Amino acid sequence: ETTVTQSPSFLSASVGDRVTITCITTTDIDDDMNWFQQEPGKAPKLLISEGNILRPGVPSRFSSSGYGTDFTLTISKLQPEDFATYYCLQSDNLPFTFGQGTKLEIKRTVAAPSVFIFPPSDEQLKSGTASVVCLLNNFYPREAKVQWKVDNALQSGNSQESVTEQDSKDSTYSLSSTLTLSKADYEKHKVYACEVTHQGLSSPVTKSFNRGEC
Amino acid sequence: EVQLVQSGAEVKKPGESLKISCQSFGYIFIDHTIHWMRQMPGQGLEWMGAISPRHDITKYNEMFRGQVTISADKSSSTAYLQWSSLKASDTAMYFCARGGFYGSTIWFDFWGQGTMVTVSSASTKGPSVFPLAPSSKSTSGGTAALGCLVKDYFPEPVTVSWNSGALTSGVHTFPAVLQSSGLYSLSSVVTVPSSSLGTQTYICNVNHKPSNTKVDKRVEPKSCD
Ligand SMILES: [Ca+2]
Ligand SMILES: [Ca+2]
Repeated sequence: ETTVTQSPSFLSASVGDRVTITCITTTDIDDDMNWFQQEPGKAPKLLISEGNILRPGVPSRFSSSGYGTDFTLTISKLQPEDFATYYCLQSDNLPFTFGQGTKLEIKRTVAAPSVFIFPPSDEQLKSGTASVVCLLNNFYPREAKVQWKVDNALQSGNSQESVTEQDSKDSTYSLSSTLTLSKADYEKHKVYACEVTHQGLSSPVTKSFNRGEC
Repeated sequence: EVQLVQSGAEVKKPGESLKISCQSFGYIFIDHTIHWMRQMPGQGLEWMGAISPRHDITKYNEMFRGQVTISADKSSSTAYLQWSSLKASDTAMYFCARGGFYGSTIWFDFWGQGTMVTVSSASTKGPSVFPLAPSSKSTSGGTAALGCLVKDYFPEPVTVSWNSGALTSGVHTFPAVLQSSGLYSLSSVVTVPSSSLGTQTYICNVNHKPSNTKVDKRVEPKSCD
């Protein structure tokens, strides 16, 4: 198949900036290049047909270029609506192949996370499983490392993370990490800690607690 | 007006068969082609194949030939996508999209709304809701943090509201994570003032429609030695 290599995978920019995505085919595809926007939970919407034809209703700020192998989408005057994912599609030969997508993030200033640790509830403990939870609240950028530590032993393979989408208002992220033990292993150990590293912290912050303490 | 209307979400066990559909409104069926796209969770789009109803011609991406069957009923302008034995890795959203014939100039100007297909061992199960109590190690400055751990449910989704919708600022409901069990698990949190904690009551409203489970859980603070 004609492989389509889209870049950048992710991209940060500010309202009013002017970004450009690029796709490169491994076979010539003349002007058979298409561009879609996808908001989450929606189906892709076509913006540009073969030969850079703006689709009826696509705003003036969208535009397209390329012939042969190297193709570019270009958005001037990035409005708020335009923060989403974009895909390119070659329609020159079967199978149709898509670029792997570009994700558009609002750029803002660094914000350190607010960190909170939650010991397993007593209701949960009466059923034999312990879930320790670590919340990192409202930080930017997205990159952040959680290190669970159990009596100072760094944990691995012990936890699961999940991250919100960018908040519409403050453009921060929030992270939840869950360390899950059997009630037995839980009670083997005393001090339970959550160590966050993040560009907005001069050094790592730790939240901790003692089992039993509350 | 042109609509491509897809069938509703599916939860299946591996090895069952499944047929999802796409009905075309507002244009002449035999004048176009219907295409099927896969989009696995959190990833890009993939072209699976297409059908031209005028000729009964069916084309497949080779990565899907022999795992799925695209068909059509001309009399209802419906296209079908069919599996005879599902695997868990068929878990994804499936879109239909309209296109042209060999040598057309416009592709996928219209899309159905998508059909989510979940394939899993697990059986339907209601969540256990556990408090994430505020304390001193959930006290930033004048900001406290509390929440609910919605654990061990299947399938997705669950909704979470705070104070039957009365509390909305500072709320973060995270994406579920799929456990090795699994059985999804998620958490909803909120940041509130330390002082108010005190005088204000926080209850999370958890709704897991697939299991007809609704639960309300109060999040009371805690005392440390
Ligand atoms: Ca052409
Ligand atoms: Ca061509």
